[PDB]
Amino acid sequence: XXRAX
Amino acid sequence: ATQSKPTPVKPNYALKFTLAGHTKAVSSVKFSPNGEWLASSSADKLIKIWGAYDGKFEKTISGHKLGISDVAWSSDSNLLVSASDDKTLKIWDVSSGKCLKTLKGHSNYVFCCNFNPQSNLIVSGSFDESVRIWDVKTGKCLKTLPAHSDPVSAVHFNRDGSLIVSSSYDGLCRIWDTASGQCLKTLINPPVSFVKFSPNGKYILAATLDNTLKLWDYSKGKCLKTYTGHKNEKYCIFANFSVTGGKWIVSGSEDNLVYIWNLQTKEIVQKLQGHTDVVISTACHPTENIIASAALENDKTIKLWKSDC
Repeated sequence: XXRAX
Repeated sequence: ATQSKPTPVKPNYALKFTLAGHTKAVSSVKFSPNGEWLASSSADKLIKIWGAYDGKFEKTISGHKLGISDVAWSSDSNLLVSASDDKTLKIWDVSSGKCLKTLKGHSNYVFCCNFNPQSNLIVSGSFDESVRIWDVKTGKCLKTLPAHSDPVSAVHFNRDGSLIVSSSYDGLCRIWDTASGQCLKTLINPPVSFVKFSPNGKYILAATLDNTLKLWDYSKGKCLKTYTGHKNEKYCIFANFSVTGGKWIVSGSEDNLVYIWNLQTKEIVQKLQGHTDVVISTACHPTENIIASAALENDKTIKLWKSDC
């Protein structure tokens, strides 16, 4: 991963 | 011209080690409270443990079914908790790599997680717009808070565990009473991409997706300091208080640099160059002047930097 794009 | 050398200390962080091994974007790095280890999480569905001082690879912890957005250590450095796109959190025994519990309840990606100081509870934030409070011993969900109206970007307990701060893409920061799950305050609007309590108990540091970090007095609801000069318009980038030497604010940036500001003056005192993608995560060592930084897909490495001050 959600945070990693 | 006598001339001396200015007196106010500035950091001199220099690159010491580059930690390679993740096969996809790194998401989060955190130092163990005992100073011995660094944990990293990745879109590759793995957690890796590394020596905090020498960057030596120690082990991989696997088990999640999809990528991991965050990890956090227990106070005694024995446990980790991870937040995954698989809609679960997992609690891990670091020494054995064993999954002790799987925490099920969220209905969308789990994005952020943290233990309380006592480490009997975990807090999680999700794309499902809720914050959940979990019992560590049983793995059971104690409370679900209807915290936000968009994905929750960060969750953090204060230094005695009595409060939780949450942030969201909805543009809000909220403070919650742990014991009751009641909302004590709403701070309010660009998306709030990161938040945490200050080590001195009084403030929260919040990042917004308009290239701004702000230090808030949460009681009074007032913004005491603003930190700018970096690029943060897209990603949920972690920020930190560095307190082992000089008093700094540390953050990654979408221009591939680590930024370091003087907390009081708000001046940029260093930019650390090296990464070849967005620096999504930074962490500050609990006792030594050491920063860990991690980057996205084009880079996939963690870097350890050390300073005399």
